[PDB]
Amino acid sequence: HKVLLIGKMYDEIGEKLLAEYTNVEIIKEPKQHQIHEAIQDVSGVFVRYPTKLDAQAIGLAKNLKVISTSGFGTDAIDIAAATKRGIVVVNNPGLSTTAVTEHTLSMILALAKKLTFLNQCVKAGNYLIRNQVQPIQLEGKTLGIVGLGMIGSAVAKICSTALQMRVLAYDPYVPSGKADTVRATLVQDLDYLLTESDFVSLHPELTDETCEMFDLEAFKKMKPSAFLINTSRGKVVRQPDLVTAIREKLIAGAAIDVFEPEPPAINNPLYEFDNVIFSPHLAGVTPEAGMAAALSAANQILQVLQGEKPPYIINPKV
Amino acid sequence: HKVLLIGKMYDEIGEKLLAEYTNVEIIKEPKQHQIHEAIQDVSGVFVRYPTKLDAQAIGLAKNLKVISTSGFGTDAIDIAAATKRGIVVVNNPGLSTTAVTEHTLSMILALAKKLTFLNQCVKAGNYLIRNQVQPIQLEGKTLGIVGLGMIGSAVAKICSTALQMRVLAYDPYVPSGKADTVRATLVQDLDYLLTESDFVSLHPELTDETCEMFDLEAFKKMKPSAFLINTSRGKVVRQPDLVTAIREKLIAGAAIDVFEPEPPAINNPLYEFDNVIFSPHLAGVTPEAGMAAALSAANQILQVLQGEKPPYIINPKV
Ligand SMILES: NC(=O)c1ccc[n+]([C@@H]2O[C@H](COP(=O)([O-])OP(=O)(O)OC[C@H]3O[C@@H](n4cnc5c(N)ncnc54)[C@H](O)[C@@H]3O)[C@@H](O)[C@H]2O)c1
Ligand SMILES: NC(=O)c1ccc[n+]([C@@H]2O[C@H](COP(=O)([O-])OP(=O)(O)OC[C@H]3O[C@@H](n4cnc5c(N)ncnc54)[C@H](O)[C@@H]3O)[C@@H](O)[C@H]2O)c1
Repeated sequence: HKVLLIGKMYDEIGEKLLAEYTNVEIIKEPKQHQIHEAIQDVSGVFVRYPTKLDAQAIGLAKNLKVISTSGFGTDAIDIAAATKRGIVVVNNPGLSTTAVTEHTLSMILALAKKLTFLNQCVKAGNYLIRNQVQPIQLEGKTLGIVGLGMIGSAVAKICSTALQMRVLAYDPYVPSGKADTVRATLVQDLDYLLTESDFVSLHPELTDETCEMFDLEAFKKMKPSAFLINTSRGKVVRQPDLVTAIREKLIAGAAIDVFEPEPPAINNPLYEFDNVIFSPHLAGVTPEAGMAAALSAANQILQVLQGEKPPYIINPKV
Repeated sequence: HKVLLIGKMYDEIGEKLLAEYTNVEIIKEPKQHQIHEAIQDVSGVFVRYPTKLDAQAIGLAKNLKVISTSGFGTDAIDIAAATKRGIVVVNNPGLSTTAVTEHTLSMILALAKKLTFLNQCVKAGNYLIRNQVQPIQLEGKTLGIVGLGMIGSAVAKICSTALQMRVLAYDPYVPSGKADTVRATLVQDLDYLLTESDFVSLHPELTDETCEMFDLEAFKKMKPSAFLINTSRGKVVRQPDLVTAIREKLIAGAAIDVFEPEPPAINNPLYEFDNVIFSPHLAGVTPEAGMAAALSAANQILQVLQGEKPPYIINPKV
């Protein structure tokens, strides 16, 4: 039994847990030829987001029986080619709730306190910028949350109680008591959340309903002084509409951690604007969260290699 | 009765409150000659931090009876020259507690989530930096707070309960129950706080005891992975020792909002380091906080012009 690690895990504990039971090779940022040679006899595959497992590589893997992503996203795996051969594709979701909550708070406060802008002014000797701009006090301001899931609830709870913000939440599949629990108000009309909020943070599941649900019409309804925070999925925002919204000052700025596509091109049009700050899809990649997903990825590989049904099968039809 | 506004107030409501009762002139970023001409017959003076009121300008003001700073700092007023002439110098402290608390949280999270560093990597097309660095999960980490005053307590309360951090506090003039109230542990040995903390935030009163109390010896005791946050006063940190500490990687980085001296020179040696982020003394200058200090400054000017003792006299001997 051999296992191939396409990319390091977010923590080396999952790799030692696999080395104790199988023969493991690790390849960091490989070319396609390195994948083709190292996957022939391999029995389990781990894929580090967002590198891609294609139908050719899956076709060359003769003994392959289980594939594990590093986290929730499977948009880089050819699941169809893997189902045809009956290969188990496994996920690792929901191990980074606390990491993304902290990251959303960091970016909300960064936009409000004008962190990156004020930093360059002082480094460039423009201390006198404190006569033209001012930071935003969060207390009393309205935070609008799309998606009152695990992460959206946690962000709502902190901003309402610790930051004394007014929290509105939009989620068609949630009882209003869930909003009441975290001291938020559930709002059905998304226009109301858009027109009321000084800060809009996205935490919904990526579905056909939420795919590109934040487009130019939504940005137009938002306050020109409002900010957008996106730590969910890149496909929730129609990227060109976010460019127009920023360029035409339809919103005051944004902070995004997820992209479409991933990885983003080096010439992304959003990089130009200073009121838009980025992080390379790391809101859920803290050491504590990376250690959980790495262990979870190691278990599910071993469980399939031993004929046990792992908890997060993407294609249960095999 | 005329009043001179050396610099705009942090909000124009205090200026209208003075315009209703006196003749007001406002000068923005003046030369010394503009001050000399506009202060001769003036009866009240407002000074916007950190511009300086010198003994010459005070000497030329014949009808001057009250001086008000914009906030707490009076290190830019020649209080001695004003006391000689019996002029009331007035302060405006403690109106920005919530503003600085939010600002400290923003900077703590910014250092932990590596905000500014990860932002330039993505803008420079280095999305793959997520393979070399990782953000820090605050949960379980130790926050060390120097000065359990109004702001230090508020920061401690949020980081302990909302962020699930371990909070240690150093303050010789505070009962341990005050730390227990905000779910922190009061620590007498400052070495213990230095050696234990992953994040050190400064909120003490600037005294002879706290003047330059954070020097090279203190940085050496700190963890090389720890971060420094300074929203108190610039004189609490011995600036050259912070340069050596950063350059020699004695600490992982810093986030400072206050300087010594203020304003800082355009060629400050700290501007060079990327793990050091700045804001131009704005932690207490939110609109809500700026509106309070502006009203407070307007009242104390009018109260002296009407023979009423204002609450924040710097030189009560007049
Ligand atoms: N940036 C990262 O590294 C990272 C890490 C983990 C998760 N995420 C993403 O964060 C997002 C939120 O995470 P989660 O664990 O809390 O998801 P979740 O499953 O706990 O809940 C998401 C919520 O979305 C809601 N929702 C569904 N459709 C909606 C719609 N049309 N409008 C409004 N709300 C809708 C659902 O009711 C659900 O409550 C997910 O998209 C997840 O992929 C990102
Ligand atoms: N950046 C800004 O714009 C801004 C705005 C307001 C206040 N501040 C500064 O923030 C700092 C804290 O504000 P505050 O209102 O909470 O002050 P505070 O008066 O409420 O309390 C400060 C604490 O310092 C403690 N202290 C005194 N000596 C100490 C020592 N040797 N060691 C440890 N602790 C000691 C005191 O016991 C007191 O509890 C002050 O220096 C203030 O000037 C900055």
